[PDB]
Amino acid sequence: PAPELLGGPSVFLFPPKPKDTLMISRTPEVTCVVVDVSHEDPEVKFNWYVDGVEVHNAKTKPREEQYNSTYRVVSVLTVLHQDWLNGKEYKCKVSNKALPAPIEKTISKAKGQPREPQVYTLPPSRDELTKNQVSLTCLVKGFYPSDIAVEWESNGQPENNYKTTPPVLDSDGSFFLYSKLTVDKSRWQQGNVFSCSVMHEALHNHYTQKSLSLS
Amino acid sequence: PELLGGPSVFLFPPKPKDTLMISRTPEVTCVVVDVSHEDPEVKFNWYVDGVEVHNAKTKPREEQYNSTYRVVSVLTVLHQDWLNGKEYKCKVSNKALPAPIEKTISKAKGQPREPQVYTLPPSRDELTKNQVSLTCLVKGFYPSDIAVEWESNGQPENNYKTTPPVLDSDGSFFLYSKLTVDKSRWQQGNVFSCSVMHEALHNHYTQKSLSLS
Amino acid sequence: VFLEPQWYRVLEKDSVTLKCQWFHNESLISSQYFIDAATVDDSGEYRCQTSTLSDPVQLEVHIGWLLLQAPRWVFKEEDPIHLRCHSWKNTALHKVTYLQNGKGRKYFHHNSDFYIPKATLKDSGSYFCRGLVGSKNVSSETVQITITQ
Ligand SMILES: *[C@@H]1O[C@H](CO[C@@H]2O[C@@H](C)[C@@H](O)[C@@H](O)[C@@H]2O)[C@@H](O[C@@H]2O[C@H](CO)[C@@H](O[C@@H]3O[C@H](CO[C@H]4O[C@H](CO)[C@@H](O)[C@H](O)[C@@H]4O[C@@H]4O[C@H](CO)[C@@H](O[C@@H]5O[C@H](CO)[C@H](O)[C@H](O)[C@H]5O)[C@H](O)[C@H]4NC(C)=O)[C@@H](O)[C@H](O[C@H]4O[C@H](CO)[C@@H](O)[C@H](O)[C@@H]4O[C@@H]4O[C@H](CO)[C@@H](O)[C@H](O)[C@H]4NC(C)=O)[C@@H]3O)[C@H](O)[C@H]2NC(C)=O)[C@H](O)[C@H]1NC(C)=O
Ligand SMILES: *[C@@H]1O[C@H](CO[C@@H]2O[C@@H](C)[C@@H](O)[C@@H](O)[C@@H]2O)[C@@H](O[C@@H]2O[C@H](CO)[C@@H](O[C@@H]3O[C@H](CO[C@H]4O[C@H](CO)[C@@H](O)[C@H](O)[C@@H]4O[C@@H]4O[C@H](CO)[C@@H](O[C@@H]5O[C@H](CO)[C@H](O)[C@H](O)[C@H]5O)[C@H](O)[C@H]4NC(C)=O)[C@@H](O)[C@H](O[C@H]4O[C@H](CO)[C@@H](O)[C@H](O)[C@@H]4O[C@@H]4O[C@H](CO)[C@@H](O)[C@H](O)[C@H]4NC(C)=O)[C@@H]3O)[C@H](O)[C@H]2NC(C)=O)[C@H](O)[C@H]1NC(C)=O
Ligand SMILES: *[C@@H]1O[C@H](CO)[C@@H](O[C@@H]2O[C@H](CO)[C@@H](O[C@@H]3O[C@H](CO)[C@@H](O)[C@H](O)[C@@H]3O)[C@H](O)[C@H]2NC(C)=O)[C@H](O)[C@H]1NC(C)=O
Ligand SMILES: *[C@@H]1O[C@H](CO[C@@H]2O[C@@H](C)[C@@H](O)[C@@H](O)[C@@H]2O)[C@@H](O)[C@H](O)[C@H]1NC(C)=O
Ligand SMILES: [Cl-]
Repeated sequence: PAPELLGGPSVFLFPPKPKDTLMISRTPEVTCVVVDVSHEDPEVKFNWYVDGVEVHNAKTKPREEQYNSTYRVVSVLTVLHQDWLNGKEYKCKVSNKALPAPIEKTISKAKGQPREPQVYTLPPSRDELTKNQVSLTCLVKGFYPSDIAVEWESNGQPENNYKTTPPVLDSDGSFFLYSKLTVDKSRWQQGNVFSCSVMHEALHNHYTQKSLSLS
Repeated sequence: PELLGGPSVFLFPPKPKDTLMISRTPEVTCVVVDVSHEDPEVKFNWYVDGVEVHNAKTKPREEQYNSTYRVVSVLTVLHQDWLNGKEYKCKVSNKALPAPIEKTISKAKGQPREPQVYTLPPSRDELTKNQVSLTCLVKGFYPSDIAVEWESNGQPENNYKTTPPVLDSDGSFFLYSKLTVDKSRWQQGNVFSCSVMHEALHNHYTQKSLSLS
Repeated sequence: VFLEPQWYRVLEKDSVTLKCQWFHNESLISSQYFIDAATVDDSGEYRCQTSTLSDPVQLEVHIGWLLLQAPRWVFKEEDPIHLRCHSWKNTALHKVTYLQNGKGRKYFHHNSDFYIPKATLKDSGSYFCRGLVGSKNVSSETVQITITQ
């Protein structure tokens, strides 16, 4: 069947990926997502504003039929790295026939004093070394805002067999997280140096690296 | 379909720690909000795997700041019933509901798996700071229901935060718990313990120590 | 110069009907009035003639999901205050709350008018309503009600 949609469409507005705002080579984007668009009134008009000034460079995506018989309708705006990190507000205005007025949504970087992450690599526990795989740990703490990217490398090559916890509010209002890279024990015993890479606005060049090996 | 206005019902499970420690009483809580003054009478029927049970302790209705009533029923639960995966059903009846509202919960399904617990001292680089981070890594557990705590000289440590469970690539969960302590206490050689309570441990409990060496 | 319904504050797409005993913003009209589906431009001053020239009667058309309607905004002690939480296109509204001074005063499972039969001094303050249209949380703008003796 088809659902009733008495309130018409709803809007969700999302920030750029943290790494995208911090590396000049990459392309950071704000994404305005409209859901519960009916088949009968499926057109969505987007206006975009940066600190109240209209901009015209958004990409209009083809609408997407959802399994519940609604459309998902999306507009994506590329932003300037400096504007996002300087705290400009990005406003998405969504117009649709099923609504009494336009829905407006705003997003910016979290406000408040940036704080530099402290980064610490921790070897496997003596008790894990009986296993075939071991856990290399990266602790990242004392950072604000929560927007951060974390990756691993060895010998100039990405190491991808890792999981990172979400950011966690610490008692001083800063954030921390942990990243766990699982490696074959042979590779650790051989003396390979692994590195935990952290990207955050408050780090010099938005980048730091801490390394870890057998001793 | 969807339903119109009327009271709403929310059903909450017991705290994981309460289901594992026999000295604690685990509760299942049925909460009914948006009860009008015009039809304030709320009846709770409680079913365990199908079997109606009485012995649920219903608090009297409480006036909320928004001019609605909220009514809580609390069913005490048997530790082993929750762990064996029995369904707990809360049925709420009230004149403004055309049909009664029913809510069901149980312990997450799937094959339980024992956490491994590893404590990790502070990185040498952190020993420059006023405080330092003792880390407890807990991995390989299923389901995610767990409690983790820090202790020293038989008393809980104050200042720790634990990440939420994260899903590992093998379908088990891990987490880290960070205990922050003054560096003096670590370098003077005080002993700290990470305690872990999970259904798949012997005695639903294990602990691992950590101290300077 | 009679309004049918009496609501002088209305919402875009509301039907209004006007009765005589016309000059829309002091200006001539199409016929000698039924507003089939209001818009912001249908707002303003209204007078009538065919008899004498009438008093001014104001009509506010508003844009929104909800609009808190009353016959007037100033009431004598012991007068009845009739509030209506009017939804755009009379869209089904549920879990409706009428607030006074930021506090929930009366709650309804389904949209209903909030009738106060005997006004007191304690009934002064800013009022608005809110509720759910499907699963969207919507609210009206506030209005001030004052009570005198
Ligand atoms: C009909 O169907 C549709 C679609 O249904 C779906 O498909 C079917 C098959 C089902 O399986 C179903 O589960 C699927 O959803 C329904 O559409 C859904 O509608 C609900 C609301 O009803 C939406 O729920 C919100 O989700 C938000 C988070 O969404 C993201 O994450 C989910 C997974 O968790 C994804 O599925 C979403 O798509 C979103 O994912 C993000 O998408 C971005 C854009 O693509 C990504 O960013 C970009 O990424 C690219 C690269 O890919 C680049 O990097 C760009 O630079 C970058 O911009 C992003 O990476 C991606 N994230 C992922 C994958 O993780 C929630 O935030 C939101 O919660 C808020 O609002 C709630 C109100 O409803 C409220 O209850 C919450 O509390 C919360 O409130 C906020 O809280 C925060 C703090 O926590 C505050 O800061 C806010 O102020 C506060 N209030 C707000 C914002 O008001 C919702 O839960 C859901 O997103 C949507 N799904 C999809 C796919 O669009 C529809 O509802 C159905 N209708 C009916 C009638 O049944
Ligand atoms: C009028 O007012 C009342 C109450 O007023 C309140 O106080 C005033 C001053 C205001 O501040 C106001 O904001 C306050 O709420 C309003 O009542 C509220 O109504 C909303 C719904 O409109 C309810 O929202 C749901 O909340 C759930 C989370 O609730 C807990 O957490 C919040 C804080 O986040 C607390 O405030 C709540 O009280 C709940 O807290 C828990 O309470 C348990 C029972 O007491 C505790 O467990 C017990 O603990 C004891 C120890 O003390 C023992 O150990 C017991 O054994 C143990 O049982 C528990 O500790 C405690 N947790 C805390 C404190 O963290 C959300 O889960 C829920 O979200 C689901 O449903 C949504 C649909 O509405 C959906 O959109 C969501 O995505 C989500 O979806 C569901 O997800 C679940 C789980 O994943 C799935 O099962 C389902 O698939 C899925 N869908 C479903 C079920 O459809 C809601 O957000 C709110 O709880 C309620 N508040 C209170 C206090 O009752 C009322 O709405 C107002 N009315 C009007 C008209 O304005
Ligand atoms: C009769 O006179 C009334 C009273 O002035 C007119 O109402 C006004 O109508 C205009 C446009 O229709 C409204 O302006 C709009 O709103 C905002 C104002 O913040 C503006 O930014 C928009 O761009 C838009 O122009 C105006 O608010 C409204 N004023 C009031 C008090 O209701 C009415 O249009 C006149 N009717 C005719 C047929 O001439
Ligand atoms: C509706 O929400 C109230 C306050 O939330 C604010 O208003 C709504 C429209 C959302 O846009 C939200 O993001 C805003 O922050 C709640 O206090 C209230 O419980 C809800 N009202 C009802 C009647 O359910
Ligand atoms: Cl909970």
